[PDB]
Amino acid sequence: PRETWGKKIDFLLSVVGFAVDLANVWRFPYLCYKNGGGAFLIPYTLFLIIAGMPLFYMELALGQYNREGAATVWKICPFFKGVGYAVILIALYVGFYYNVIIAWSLYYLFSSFTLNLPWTDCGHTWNSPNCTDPKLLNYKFTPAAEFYERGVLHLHESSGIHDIGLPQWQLLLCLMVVVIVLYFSLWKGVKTSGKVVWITATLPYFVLFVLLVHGVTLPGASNGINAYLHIDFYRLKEATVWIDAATQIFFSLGAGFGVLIAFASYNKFDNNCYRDALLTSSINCITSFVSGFAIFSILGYMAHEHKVNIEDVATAGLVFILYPEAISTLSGSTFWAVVFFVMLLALGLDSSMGGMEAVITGLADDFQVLKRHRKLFTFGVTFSTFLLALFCITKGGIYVLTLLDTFAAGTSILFAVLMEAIGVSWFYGVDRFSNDIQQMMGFRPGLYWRLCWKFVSPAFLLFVVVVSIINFKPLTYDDYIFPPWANWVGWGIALSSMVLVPIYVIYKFLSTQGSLWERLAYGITPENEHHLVAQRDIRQFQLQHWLAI
Ligand SMILES: CNCC[C@@H](Oc1ccccc1C)c1ccccc1
Ligand SMILES: [Cl-]
Repeated sequence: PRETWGKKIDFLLSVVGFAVDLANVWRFPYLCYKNGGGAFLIPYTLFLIIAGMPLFYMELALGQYNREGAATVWKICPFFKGVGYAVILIALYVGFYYNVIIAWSLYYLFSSFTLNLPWTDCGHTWNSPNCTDPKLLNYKFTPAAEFYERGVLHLHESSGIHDIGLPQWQLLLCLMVVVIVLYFSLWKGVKTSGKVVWITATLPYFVLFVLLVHGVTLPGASNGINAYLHIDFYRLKEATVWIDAATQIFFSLGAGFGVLIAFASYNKFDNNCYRDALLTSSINCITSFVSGFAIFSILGYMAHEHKVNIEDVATAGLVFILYPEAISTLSGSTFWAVVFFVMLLALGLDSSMGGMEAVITGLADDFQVLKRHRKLFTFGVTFSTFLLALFCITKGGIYVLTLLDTFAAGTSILFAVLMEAIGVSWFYGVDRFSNDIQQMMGFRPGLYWRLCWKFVSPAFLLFVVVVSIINFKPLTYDDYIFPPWANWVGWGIALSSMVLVPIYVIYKFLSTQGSLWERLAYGITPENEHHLVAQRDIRQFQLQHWLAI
């Protein structure tokens, strides 16, 4: 039997916590400003209701209806079972560096427990004479940038991706602690991992409100707020704004990676999935908008304090460089540093728990031995993640982290989600999915949702896929250029998950017995309906099914 959530509130908190993560607080705030201002909101909202909510709701419906993980849920059409393996591997890839992004915040929180913060000004061992303090004197030479790039990452010792050095004894301890906490928050199941979400998905909102209350009443935050909401429709007539909105919507709503299906597998049949999807999606967008409102309030204050136009202060390490230098100037710097970094720790842990849960359930459902000895399989997966993340904490840790960030979660998963949409709308049948959703609650999906899932979501996602490959810029870090074998390895990593779909397609084709027609029918019909193959009642071969909306 499935563990099953103990409360709809716990399930909603888990899903909303997985949705809102560091991206929602670090990307959208300045993505709304990279454009002309305001012209990004319209595409953001439009793409939300057109593809981000429909695809999110479709993913949630599959898990609840079929009660399976990320790979086993493709029993409805085994040809695409490779999609589950691809998404599982991509989740395992992303975790490697997401844990390090959490470890940095842990280190910052530990370093924040002093009356005098270590990033106030120069004079420490890790600060070069070339430093320049704005208060001590009338652009990586600022005290905060120097702290981040020498006292945390120790980049000065590194020289490139080919020269990574050895792991740092401090980040080693930090990553060990965070990984141990993650393992102890998942070693039992949803009975335990659902309890810790009550705090990890609620602390960020309390911290955000506390920070907004102060930020609104600041000497120069009004300028930042008006700049954040500067209405301007001239930029809407471009293509970069639409591409940015599409990619941001896809990569926050969370649809795909294989964590929404995992969570929805633990729900009951009489749960209102159509309402839960709308709740989660609306909360995500509202949190992003308020997060931008809060984020630019402090950038405006810093701009006013420095007496420089906001374009100058406008800017992975943005939250590790901008704010640490901003909080120091405020009253109660020690009071606010701890809170701000605890918020980042909550965001990161809350996302990582969901990712690891998705991988764990996806593999356990496939393998009953692991489903039984989960207490050992979780340790195995966590230790593999720790060993592979050991590389992303060396002296040149940021280089490898950037490579993984731009190659793992990219076209590799963008194609997987397109495969899931295709295999759900065309092969399985949008009418069949609507019938299943009706069997779940009682009211069929609206014609608008039906028209979305079949034509709009696949076209949208294919558009993003084709855009994110032709416009692939060469891999660079600020000013350092990567060697050719670095890009070769990045492409290999990205393609390792892409190749998993066709390889399994051919594997199933060869394994299945019979003639070509029999093999094709068996590979598309669900296991329970396989008996119809002998009777020759395959709906995929009828034009009516293909032309059914
Ligand atoms: C909600 N934002 C997405 C969360 C997060 O999902 C994770 C994180 C770690 C391991 C596994 C997964 C699926 C993610 C982060 C950055 C790029 C893509 C996904
Ligand atoms: Cl977003």
